[PDB]
Amino acid sequence: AEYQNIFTQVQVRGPADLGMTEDVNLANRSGVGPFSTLLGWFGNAQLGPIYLGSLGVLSLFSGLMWFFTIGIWFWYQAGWNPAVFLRDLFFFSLEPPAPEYGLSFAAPLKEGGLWLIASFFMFVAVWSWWGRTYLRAQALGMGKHTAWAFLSAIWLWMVLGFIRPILMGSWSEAVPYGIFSHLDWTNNFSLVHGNLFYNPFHGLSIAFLYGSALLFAMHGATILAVSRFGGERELEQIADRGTAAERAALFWRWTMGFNATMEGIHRWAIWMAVLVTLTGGIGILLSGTVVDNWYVWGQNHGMAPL
Amino acid sequence: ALLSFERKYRVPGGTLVGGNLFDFWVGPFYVGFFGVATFFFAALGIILIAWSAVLQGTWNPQLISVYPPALEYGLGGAPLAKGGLWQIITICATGAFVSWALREVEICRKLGIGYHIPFAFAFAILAYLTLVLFRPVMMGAWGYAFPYGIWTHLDWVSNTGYTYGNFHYNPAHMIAITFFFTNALALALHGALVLSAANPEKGKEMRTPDHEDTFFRDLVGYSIGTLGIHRLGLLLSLSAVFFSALCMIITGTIWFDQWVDWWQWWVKLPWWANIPGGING
Amino acid sequence: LGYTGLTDEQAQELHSVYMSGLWLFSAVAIVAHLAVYIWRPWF
Amino acid sequence: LGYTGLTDEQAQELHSVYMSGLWLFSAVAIVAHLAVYIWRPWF
Amino acid sequence: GYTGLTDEQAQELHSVYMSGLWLFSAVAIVAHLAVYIWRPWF
Amino acid sequence: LGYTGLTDEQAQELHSVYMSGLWLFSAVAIVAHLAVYIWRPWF
Amino acid sequence: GYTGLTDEQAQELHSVYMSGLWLFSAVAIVAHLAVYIWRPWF
Amino acid sequence: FAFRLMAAFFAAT
Amino acid sequence: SKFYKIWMIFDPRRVFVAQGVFLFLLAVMIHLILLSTPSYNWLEISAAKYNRV
Amino acid sequence: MSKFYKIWMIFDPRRVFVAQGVFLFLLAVMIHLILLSTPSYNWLEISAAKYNRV
Amino acid sequence: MSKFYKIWMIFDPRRVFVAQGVFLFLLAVMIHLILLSTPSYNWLEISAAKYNRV
Amino acid sequence: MSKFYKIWMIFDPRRVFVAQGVFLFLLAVMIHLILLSTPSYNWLEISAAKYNRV
Amino acid sequence: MSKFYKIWMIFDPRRVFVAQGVFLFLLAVMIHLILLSTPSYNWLEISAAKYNRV
Amino acid sequence: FYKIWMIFDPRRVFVAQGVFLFLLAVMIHLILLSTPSYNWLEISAAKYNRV
Amino acid sequence: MVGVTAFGNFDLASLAIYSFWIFLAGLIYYLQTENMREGYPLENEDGTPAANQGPFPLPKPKTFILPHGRGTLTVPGPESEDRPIALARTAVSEGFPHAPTGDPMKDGVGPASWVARRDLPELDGHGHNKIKPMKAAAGFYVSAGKNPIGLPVRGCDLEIAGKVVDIWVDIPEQMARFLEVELKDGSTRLLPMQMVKVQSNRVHVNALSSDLFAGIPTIKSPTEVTLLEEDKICGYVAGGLMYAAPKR
Ligand code: BCL
Ligand code: BCL
Ligand SMILES: CC[C@H]1c2cc3[nH]c4c(c3C)C(=O)[C@H](C(=O)OC)c4c3nc(cc4[nH]c(cc(n2)[C@@H]1C)c(C(C)=O)c4C)[C@@H](C)[C@@H]3CCC(=O)OC/C=C(\C)CCC[C@H](C)CCC[C@H](C)CCCC(C)C
Ligand SMILES: COC(C)(C)C/C=C/C(C)=C/C=C/C(C)=C/C=C/C(C)=C/C=C/C=C(C)/C=C/C=C(\C)CC/C=C(\C)CCC=C(C)C
Ligand SMILES: COC(C)(C)C/C=C/C(C)=C/C=C/C(C)=C/C=C/C(C)=C/C=C/C=C(C)/C=C/C=C(\C)CC/C=C(\C)CCC=C(C)C
Ligand SMILES: COC(C)(C)C/C=C/C(C)=C/C=C/C(C)=C/C=C/C(C)=C/C=C/C=C(C)/C=C/C=C(\C)CC/C=C(\C)CCC=C(C)C
Ligand SMILES: COC(C)(C)C/C=C/C(C)=C/C=C/C(C)=C/C=C/C(C)=C/C=C/C=C(C)/C=C/C=C(\C)CC/C=C(\C)CCC=C(C)C
Ligand SMILES: COC(C)(C)C/C=C/C(C)=C/C=C/C(C)=C/C=C/C(C)=C/C=C\C=C(C)\C=C\C=C(/C)CC/C=C(\C)CCC=C(C)C
Ligand SMILES: CCCCCCCCCCCCO[C@@H]1O[C@H](CO)[C@@H](O[C@H]2O[C@H](CO)[C@@H](O)[C@H](O)[C@H]2O)[C@H](O)[C@H]1O
Ligand SMILES: [Fe+3]
Repeated sequence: AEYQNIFTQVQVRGPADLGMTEDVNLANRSGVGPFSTLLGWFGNAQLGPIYLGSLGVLSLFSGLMWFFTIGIWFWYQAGWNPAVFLRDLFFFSLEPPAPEYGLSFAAPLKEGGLWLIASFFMFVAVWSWWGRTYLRAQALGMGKHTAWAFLSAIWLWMVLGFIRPILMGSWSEAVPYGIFSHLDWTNNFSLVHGNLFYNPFHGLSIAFLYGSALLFAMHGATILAVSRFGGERELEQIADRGTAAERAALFWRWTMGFNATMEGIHRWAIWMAVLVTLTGGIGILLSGTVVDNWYVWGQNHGMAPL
Repeated sequence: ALLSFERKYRVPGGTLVGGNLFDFWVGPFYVGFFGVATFFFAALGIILIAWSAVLQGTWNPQLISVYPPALEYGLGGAPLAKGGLWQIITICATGAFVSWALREVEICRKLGIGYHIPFAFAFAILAYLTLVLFRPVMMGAWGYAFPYGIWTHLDWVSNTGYTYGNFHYNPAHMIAITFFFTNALALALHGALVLSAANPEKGKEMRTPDHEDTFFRDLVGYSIGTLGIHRLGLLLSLSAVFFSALCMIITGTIWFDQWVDWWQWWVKLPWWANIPGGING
Repeated sequence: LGYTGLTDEQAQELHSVYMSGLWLFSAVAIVAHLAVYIWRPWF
Repeated sequence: LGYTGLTDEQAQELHSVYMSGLWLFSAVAIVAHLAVYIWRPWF
Repeated sequence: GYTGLTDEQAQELHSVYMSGLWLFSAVAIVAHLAVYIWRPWF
Repeated sequence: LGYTGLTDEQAQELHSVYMSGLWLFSAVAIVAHLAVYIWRPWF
Repeated sequence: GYTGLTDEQAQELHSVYMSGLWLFSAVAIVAHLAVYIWRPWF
Repeated sequence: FAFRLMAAFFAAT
Repeated sequence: SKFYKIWMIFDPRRVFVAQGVFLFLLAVMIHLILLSTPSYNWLEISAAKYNRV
Repeated sequence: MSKFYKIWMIFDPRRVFVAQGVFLFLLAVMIHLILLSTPSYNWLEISAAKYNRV
Repeated sequence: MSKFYKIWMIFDPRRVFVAQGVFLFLLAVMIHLILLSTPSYNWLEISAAKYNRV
Repeated sequence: MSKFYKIWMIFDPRRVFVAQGVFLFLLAVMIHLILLSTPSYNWLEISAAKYNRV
Repeated sequence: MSKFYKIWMIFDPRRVFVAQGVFLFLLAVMIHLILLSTPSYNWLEISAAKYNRV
Repeated sequence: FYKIWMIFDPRRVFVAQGVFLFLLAVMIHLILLSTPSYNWLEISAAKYNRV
Repeated sequence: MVGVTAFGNFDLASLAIYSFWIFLAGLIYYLQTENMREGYPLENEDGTPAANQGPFPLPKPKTFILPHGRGTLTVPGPESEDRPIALARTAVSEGFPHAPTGDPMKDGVGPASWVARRDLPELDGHGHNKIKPMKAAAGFYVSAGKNPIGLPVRGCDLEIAGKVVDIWVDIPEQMARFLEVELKDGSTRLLPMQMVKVQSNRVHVNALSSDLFAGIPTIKSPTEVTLLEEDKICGYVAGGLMYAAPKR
């Protein structure tokens, strides 16, 4: 019966906001796109403008090549049949070369070479996007927290696709490009290394993924509960603490016995999120290269009855 | 004992039940009626877990496990050494979580803020109840519920999932995972963006939310906004947990086969069910 | 015309050396293709 | 009219140079197709 | 009109759109005839 | 009646041209159906 | 008016809607009749 | 949208 | 009668869109059911009559 | 009967045209796919059988 | 018949032109792929048969 | 034929050029890959079998 | 190509040069990887077989 | 009895009641079709020897 | 395949897990100390420094530079509630509620509390007023939902308290912030959008009764609002939830 502030009840539109021109080449920035009332019911209605620099276009074209390579392989697997393509869309897979090729690049296209091509494209796209996040932060004079938070996820991705295959000595260890295919790869990876549940770093990574869900629920709910005091304007609460920040702090102080500040809760948030992929990459790197049976390792380290 | 701004908020009122009997603070904690309930439930459960550790014969915290009763006990009680301790710890935990949420409601009322936090925690409690109460009740045994051990509820997850093949193919499981991954991504982005605005490069003026919107419009062409991001985080977490509970409530009660077979309905649509080639055909 | 705000003399002095670089690149590429075809023809 | 903020003279010149490029591209395409067909016909 | 284009603008736009469309359809029917004499589908 | 700001005359001419288009589309479709039925009737 | 439509507006809109319904139903009846002539299902 | 939310296409359009 | 009062409460536009979706779904379902029964698949029946397969 | 034009007043003509076109194309694709599905009317397989192309 | 130009007063020319270009290219690729998938009209396989290339 | 210049009056030249480049490169890559997949036109395999390179 | 100088009137030179560099680098790597994939043209493998290496 | 329209909003009740009516009716029709004693099309086909 | 253990069962996985425990302890210490830049040192209920300050020491000060020459903020710094809190304790010992001395909603305590913020308007990235009335907001209009201009405003006591005359908008975020309500006395008030319930025929304010819209603090300038003023208004309206309960 009361307004929960989940959806805006009255939308307001003014002149298009071009943004802050700190050091941004206004040539690279595109024009403001359309206004989406559907998106405006939940957040901002404005689309664009989007910046397109050197790294932006490099990453966009490299990612387009990766996506197109996978899609053309999928069309080949369908026998160029659109009905088959739609029927088996989730069952298609661009697989890495068989283990007998090792890390060599001399695998046939149908048996792993096209996977290497798509992998190179993806590698370029992701690293150019990382540089792009760093440079976009730099142009506006902001800190580089987004770049390092992205670097954590990039490290999990690199361990999965690049570093662990090299350590294990074959491209066959890497992840195929496919919807159900990479799910099968995940399940098989767990089975081969003996119940990845007993990997300590898989356990910590899950602790932090659960903790990210918990913490974003807590933080979103807290900010919505104090939005009646302008609590969603967190930067001004950092600069000039209002009653929203105090009420949020006191809620969690009286509930848990300790609280955060408007600025430090975001340190909690960023670390809780990055630890997911950081710990996960460590665990995946250890799997196979150091421990090949995590249940037996568990038994030898407590964690499981002998 | 108090924060520098805390005193002007410690006024009486907002209590759901009581009003003076349990309207005070112990240290930083607000002690309501539900405060007393939560403390007793938590202490009873923890010391019962310690007692079960004594019974089991291990002092390894990782090895401590409180299994529910075996399947032949049905939905009935069991000897404390066998399955009853789990049931007492389960009722204690349920009471502790519910009273914790109610204590949060009291704290919200005293502070004059919305009730979003207890609502989200209620989502979490409902998922827990699905795992311990609703699903085992629909399957007619407390033995289906997970044990209370650090590394033995993982064995419960493993066995329960592998009962249905690769559990990845549960579609509500896929949706819940998408929400979980999206939520972690959004949390990283939100923490990073706020910290980068509040901590500019070197001796630079603190940034405004206009800079945050500009950063994300430059990056991906959209900016959900300061209010929209908190709405999105809350909704992503709650939807993740909702679809988790939904995926487990239908497993073993509405679905009994391997989950991968559920996808056959797409590959067997009559227009393309019998076209050779591809993967399934 | 005039989207980037430049002069036709600048366009000339730019496009000429652009074609210079293109022709250098194409000449080296043609030499490489000739050497490969001699070494191991693909037709 | 003038959604792109261009003039008929400018648009005419732009179209002329674009069509010149298109015809060169199509000419090279024709040559390549003829070479392929005499190498291997596909009908 | 919704776009705000006047009568003459719509006239010119439609007359050039049809001018392109007829060329497209003529090339299409030439291709169809070539295929049909090559390998009829009826 | 509203909901768009249109008028009687604008809506009427819009519907008249739309109905002419529908009649032409139906004529082409019926010609196709007749040709198919002659080629291989389904009745 | 509970949503803004007048008495005459509601009457005319309902008349148009019902006229369309009756046209659709007459066409459907002719279709069922021709089918029954072809092969009755009873 | 919640007022018309009591398949989805009815509220969608 | 007095049925036009039904337009004084429900939005005409969403009523018409819902009616169109409902009618299309029902017609598609009825035709598909007729196809499913081998004794009413008019393509199959015509093939049997004209000795097509 | 001649008063149908007034529906253009209630409904947005742009959205009506777009949605109608999408429905028409989906319907036509669906029917052509029914015809392709049936061996009795799959004109590609029909022509192949007539001219003995397999 | 000769009064269809008013369609241009309903929709932005850029939107209809991009939508129809996308639709036409997608339809062309769809039909070419359907022809490639049918072995009786795969012109590459047909030429391989008619010239004993396999 | 000659009155098609007006399309440059209605479309931004820069975006059209970018889209054209992307479209043509994707089409060329797709066709070259299709030819590679078909053994009748895999010029690398054809040269290998012709010159006994395997 | 004495009228092709007008591109720089609509396209910023930096954008064109970076796009050219990106395209050429990606295309070169793709083609070299394709060659390495084909055993008929894997120059490392060819030299390994020619000189009795492993 | 007459107060049901006061506590409950007409739109929700009307739409839900109609939706339930349609789904229950089509379920009844499906159940009748499924069993071989109320599938009218099969009865007609066997009757006219068109099966 | 590595897996050699240096001692006992201590392989590379054990090294990694213990290294992570050390790193996590250090990180938790860092996060907790960074979250002590406000509200510390802890105080007794009489405002004097407490004897117990906690296991975590206070961090080194850091200074934020404000973006429009608004100054510099160093935290943790001296803390003082620059307002006369009107409360009196109900027990000599600690950990008990402090009851209001007078009208809590008027005095600004408890759920009605406000913070002595800066008495300057919030400035966007261009240095202009972030929140301004729709009249002064050029080109700003309602895009969706029921436009609440001239809708009667109903209180928690279910009686009309005034009519909305304007919408105050956050310019860069392009979202509604406040409704300006003209009361029966011809004077204006601001109401946060988060505490109004826009409906088909009226704007409902569950927080306040009809005989409380007069008590809402006003803005000295009718075309702008400072952080202090909006803090006071929002605190008043929110405290209405607890302190207008007797009415409804
Ligand atoms: C049967 C399966 C096994 C299992 C096998 C594995 C394997 C194998 C792995 C995990 C991993 C994880 N497991 Mg596990 N896991 C199991 C059971 C679980 C259960 C459960 C309740 O049962 C949970 C909650 C989890 C949860 C987790 C996560 C904590 C962790 C994934 C972190 C992540 O976010 O990666 C997702 C994020 C990334 C992969 C990085 C993405 C960043 C890149 C750069 C994205 C680029 C986008 C790309 C370019 C496309 C662009 C798109 C367009 C731009 C839109 N697992 C069981 C035991 N699990 C991963 C891990 O961390 O190991 C410890 C992992 O490798
Ligand atoms: C051998 C047996 C007979 C046969 C035995 C029976 C029996 C017995 C019955 C029917 C009935 C029906 N049969 Mg029969 N029927 C047969 C096979 C068929 C076949 C077929 C494919 O062969 C078809 C198409 C039908 C068709 C029908 C329907 C016309 C009718 C059910 C109407 C209905 O449920 O409306 C339900 C939908 C609504 C009422 C509209 C409401 C839903 C809307 C869309 C949602 C609400 C929105 C709205 C705006 C809300 C505001 C207003 C509200 C309505 C309050 N039958 C065979 C041939 N049939 C039933 C009947 O006669 O009912 C009249 C019935 O009892
Ligand atoms: C719904 C979205 C996510 C969410 C939200 C959420 N959680 C919340 C909240 C919210 C909004 C709170 O306000 C509340 C809180 O106070 O947070 C600090 C909380 C909370 N979520 C917590 C944990 C938690 N949340 C989890 C999940 C989630 N929380 C969701 C993913 C998980 C997971 C996935 O594992 C955990 C572990 C607590 C820190 C806290 C609730 C504290 C509480 O209930 O206090 C009273 C109870 C005790 C002090 C302990 C009682 C102990 C029992 C008596 C005995 C043990 C029983 C138990 C079953 C044993 C388990 C054994 C093994 C399975 C390990
Ligand atoms: C899967 O399919 C495969 C890959 C097998 C086959 C497919 C192949 C395909 C699709 C190939 C496509 C090839 C294309 C489109 C090639 C196009 C190549 C072009 C246009 C290359 C242009 C090159 C230009 C170059 C290299 C210019 C270089 C210039 C310099 C090195 C110096 C330039 C500096 C200048 C001009 C200074 C100018 C600045 C001022 C201010 C005057
Ligand atoms: C699965 O199906 C398969 C793929 C097997 C078969 C399907 C095939 C299909 C559907 C093929 C579709 C092919 C199409 C539609 C091809 C169209 C190709 C076109 C339109 C190519 C046009 C190229 C135009 C070019 C190359 C023009 C270049 C012009 C320039 C570079 C001139 C530079 C412009 C300037 C200087 C303008 C500046 C002027 C001023 C005044 C500043
Ligand atoms: C397995 O067994 C099954 C399920 C198949 C058997 C069960 C069958 C069942 C349950 C069938 C249920 C059938 C029902 C409920 C059918 C209802 C059909 C209806 C409501 C049809 C109504 C159609 C209305 C039409 C065609 C009206 C068209 C009107 C126009 C085209 C005029 C347009 C004017 C408008 C929209 C507004 C006028 C306003 C102005 C200003 C002009
Ligand atoms: C499984 O079920 C199967 C498929 C077996 C059987 C089921 C069959 C079913 C459910 C069939 C349903 C069929 C229906 C509903 C067919 C309806 C077709 C209709 C209504 C087609 C209408 C077409 C109308 C057209 C193409 C109109 C075109 C109009 C123009 C091109 C005019 C352009 C507009 C202008 C010029 C605007 C004028 C503006 C001013 C200012 C005058
Ligand atoms: C009609 O459809 C068209 C054709 C138009 C477009 C359709 C496209 C489709 C259907 C795309 C489908 C895409 C899918 C299913 C993508 C799935 C991707 C997934 C699930 C990826 C999952 C994991 C990928 C990982 C972890 C990749 C890791 C890669 C790296 C870490 C870099 C790898 C780099 C390597 C191995 C070295 C490369 C370097 C050289 C020199 C080869
Ligand atoms: C929690 C953070 C603080 C950790 C302690 C601080 C020091 C950090 C480095 C510690 C590294 C050594 O840590 C120590 O390694 C030895 C290696 O066998 C472990 O192993 C020892 O105990 C286990 C369990 O009873 C036996 O199975 C094993 O045979 C025995 O050697 C110890 O259980 C562990 O305590
Ligand atoms: Fe936040």
